[PDB]
Amino acid sequence: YSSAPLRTVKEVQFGLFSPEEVRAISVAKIRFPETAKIGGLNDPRLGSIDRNLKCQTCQEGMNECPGHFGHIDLAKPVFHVGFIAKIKKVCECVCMHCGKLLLDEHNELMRQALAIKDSKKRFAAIWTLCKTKMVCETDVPSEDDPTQLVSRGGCGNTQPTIRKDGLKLVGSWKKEPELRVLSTEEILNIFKHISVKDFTSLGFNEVFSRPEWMILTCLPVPPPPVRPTFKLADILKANISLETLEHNGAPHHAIEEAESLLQFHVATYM
Amino acid sequence: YDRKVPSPTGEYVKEPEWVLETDGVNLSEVMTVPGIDPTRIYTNSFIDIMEVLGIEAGRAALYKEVYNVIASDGSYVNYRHMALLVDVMTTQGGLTSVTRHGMRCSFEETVEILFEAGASAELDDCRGVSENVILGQMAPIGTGAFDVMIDEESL
Amino acid sequence: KAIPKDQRATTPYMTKYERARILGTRALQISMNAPVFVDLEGETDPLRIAMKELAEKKIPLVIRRYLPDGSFEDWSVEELIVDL
Amino acid sequence: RLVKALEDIMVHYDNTTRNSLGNVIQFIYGEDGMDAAHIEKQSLDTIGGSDAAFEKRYRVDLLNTDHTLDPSLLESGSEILGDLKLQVLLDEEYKQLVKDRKFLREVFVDGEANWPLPVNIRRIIQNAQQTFHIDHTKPSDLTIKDIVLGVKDLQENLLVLRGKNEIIQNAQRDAVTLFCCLLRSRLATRRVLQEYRLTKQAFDWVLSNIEAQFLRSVVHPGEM
Amino acid sequence: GLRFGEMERDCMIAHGAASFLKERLMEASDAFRVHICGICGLMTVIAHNQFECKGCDNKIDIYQIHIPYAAKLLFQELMAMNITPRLYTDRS
Amino acid sequence: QENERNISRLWRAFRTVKEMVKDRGYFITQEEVELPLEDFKAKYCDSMGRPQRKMMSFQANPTEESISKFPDMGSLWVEFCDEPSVGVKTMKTFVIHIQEKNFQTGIFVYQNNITPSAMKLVPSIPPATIETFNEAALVVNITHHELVPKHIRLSSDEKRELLKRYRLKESQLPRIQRADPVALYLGLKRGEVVKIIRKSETSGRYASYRICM
Ligand SMILES: [Zn+2]
Ligand SMILES: [Zn+2]
Ligand SMILES: [Zn+2]
Repeated sequence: YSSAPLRTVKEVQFGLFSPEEVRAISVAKIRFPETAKIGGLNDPRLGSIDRNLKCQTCQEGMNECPGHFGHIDLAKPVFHVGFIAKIKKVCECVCMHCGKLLLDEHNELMRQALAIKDSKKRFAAIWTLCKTKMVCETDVPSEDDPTQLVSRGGCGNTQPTIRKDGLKLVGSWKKEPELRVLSTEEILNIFKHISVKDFTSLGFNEVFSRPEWMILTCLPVPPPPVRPTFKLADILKANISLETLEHNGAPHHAIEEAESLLQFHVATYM
Repeated sequence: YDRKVPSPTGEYVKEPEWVLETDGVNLSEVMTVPGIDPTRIYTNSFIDIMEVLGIEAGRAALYKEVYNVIASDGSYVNYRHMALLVDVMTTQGGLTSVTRHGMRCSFEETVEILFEAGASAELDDCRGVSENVILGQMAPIGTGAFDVMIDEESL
Repeated sequence: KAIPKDQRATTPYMTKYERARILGTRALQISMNAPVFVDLEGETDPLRIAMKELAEKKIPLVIRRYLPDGSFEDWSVEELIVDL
Repeated sequence: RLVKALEDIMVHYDNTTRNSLGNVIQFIYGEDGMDAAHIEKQSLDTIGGSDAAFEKRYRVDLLNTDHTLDPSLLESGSEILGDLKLQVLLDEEYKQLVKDRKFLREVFVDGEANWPLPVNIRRIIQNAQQTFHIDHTKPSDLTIKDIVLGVKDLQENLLVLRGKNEIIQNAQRDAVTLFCCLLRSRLATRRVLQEYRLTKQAFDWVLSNIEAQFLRSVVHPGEM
Repeated sequence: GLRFGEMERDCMIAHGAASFLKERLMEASDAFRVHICGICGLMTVIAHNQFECKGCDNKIDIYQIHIPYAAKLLFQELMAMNITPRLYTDRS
Repeated sequence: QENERNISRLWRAFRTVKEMVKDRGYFITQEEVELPLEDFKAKYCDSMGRPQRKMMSFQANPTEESISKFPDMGSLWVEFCDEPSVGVKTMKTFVIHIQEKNFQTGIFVYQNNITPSAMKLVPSIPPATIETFNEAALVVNITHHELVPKHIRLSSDEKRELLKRYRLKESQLPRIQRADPVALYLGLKRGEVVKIIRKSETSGRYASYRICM
């Protein structure tokens, strides 16, 4: 018997888990790939294999015990599998150096796009106009004259064309040309710099879905009820050998292989 | 055509009139030719009507069309039913397609729709039958559009 | 988000859905040996009993009607007029 | 496809139809608040015939010995010839009829007179003529005031919306506009006395039955 | 065949028979009883008497909902993929 | 020729504009609207017949029930140029005239075109809005058509009361596009609500509402 008021669900608010909240709600920091004992970490206190007992955590169940969440701290950030296409599209709108939207209220047809009510219809339209923008323009025509220019904030720098190369995103700059994979850490910073206004324009929500959360820095680990496998074990093993490589300051290519090994696992998870 | 029109003494009387029926449409330009009555001009292309006369005209024409299709085979359907359809298709200010195409909630259930739900910060109001089934609850339709609770002042 | 007994603008009539759900809710309780509130002059069927109770205005339930914007009006079954 | 587009539309306790986001689709269901299962083809009389026909049918002119009410149609029929104060009431009623006829002629531009409406006044009346064994060969004991005031009051009671503000009150006036045309055309004084021959008792029962059938015809919140 | 598919669902909606709709379309999956935070709205509640979120930092704004076990699973599956399915007993 | 089928098209358009301006709440007299082809043929005559537009132009003042309800608003300059295609130069003389009169609306009625390059002098002097019309889509008054019900612009007061009593958020009203022929005719701005009063086969009179998107 439970003390709590009984209710029905009236609303469901969808959103992305922030890294801070995943940390906020976990019952255990998790990071060694082993299940004697017990029960590294993992699986604490997550918990209750079967029966008795009785957590921790908590105090029932099994069968009463909900199951609880742990977290793994990812040595580097990684793309969320599901959002690469979005992540790419956002990059195609935001200036890739300074974070500013590539077109704004000064542009003829961007005003028409911004007015759109349904936030998927609007994102479509904004992306359509900006994937063309090949510069983060410092100054613009306005009305008026031209002659008279009008200034914005950013910045000058050229934009890349972005290609999907499996799980990596590839850049292409000029106006022969300069190729460069765009690293996760780099996009994570761009996204963090996009304004509340600019990312709302873009269909994100400042409370429930900031675009940076599309980039994972902190995996939620599901409890035994969710996995009554061991993919996490491999995600962990990749995560380990990536930390034990920075700790050894080993060459750029070595860090990168182990980074995309981790990417590979958080991705196929998932 | 025959036209039912009141007479100087009051009763409806048939006044026949010459009408022109065309193949092809240019509403804006024809509407404007001298000798016609532009207050009565009509076309079966409710799209052109909405573009020249506006949605409210667009709406009424859309009604006349759906109506004719049903009437064409002798059958009769109460006004409100087609009125409702026509309002749904018209309510956002343009002509929204119906059949096209086109929560939560839940048949495929393309994880990809939940991903966008997540990134969009989409808020499910939970009025459908289906999200209420997943949640094991009565849907707020008909018999469940209200709560019931114990009275605590009846003798 | 609660609107006083004196400013109710909703119908003073019980709806056909209200009646169905009330009759069904009482029926269930009668069907489970819950005390009854009228002379069953022969009646043994929970729904028929439930109907006798409604008729004679002795169902102590309240209907909470929700307005689209979340506010709500409360009407006792005792209060509502039953003509359908 | 049709089901999918409409599936979430529902009538709410404020008489509006809305979709699941709660967006208004019709401010009142069917533009009249009614359930289609309580609605039936009825004739809007007011609308057809010549003007001569209309005047002969509706006009009561107590101040004219030829277009007054025959003393035989009415107990107060001879106390009433010349009655100025009562003619003022009868001129409100005629003007309201004239207005209605004009108005209906706008809405149904081709003069079609049979339109689905709630409450079958004709039948309520044939019931009354039967229940009360209406002696067609005697004066009624209805006064002019009984009818004119009676009918005005009944309209105040055909409720579809209940809110006490200027806006809902107008919406309500709009909702029963067509029905009230029907009503005033069926319960025109002359028509009541000469054609139907109702007694004060029968008439009082016609009114309250129209009210009851009317409220019984309103759509019920929760209808999908 | 014997079936209750989309089109029968629609008739019962047209009748507004919502209890029947609930009963036919549900399951023996029986009410798993979970606790939800009133501020966030996740099944993050550590429920002796007995309960706090963390948080949120919440101790006095908690509810209790019954949901099909599959639901609870699908919501955790959703959480494990960094999506938050927040459950509210409210309307915005 | 038959530049007299042209005086006609021009005279009918002048008529529409006068009606439009009238239905917006400005003081035009019905006698004005009803200006005979022949009086028009004279008051704006040049001989050999011809136009001429610049003379047509005219100022326009709100009424007293107008500023009863929309007290704010202002006055209006309607202009008929005069040359088939309107470049950047001939737009600025208009754009400046409006300005230096604190006219809160200018309606520019043009014959064939303005350049996509002069259309950018438009949203250019706030709050005063500038609107354009092809004479072509002015030759007939759309609002006079059978299927066009009566749209009444609501005050922001009537709007407040509407939203309050149906207890609605703005986003729940039915919508009307800023460029809907009827919004264009009444000059609707984003956020304004129209009351639409239509005759109805079920209830005789039904009023719905659209908010301008
Ligand atoms: Zn536990
Ligand atoms: Zn930049
Ligand atoms: Zn919480």
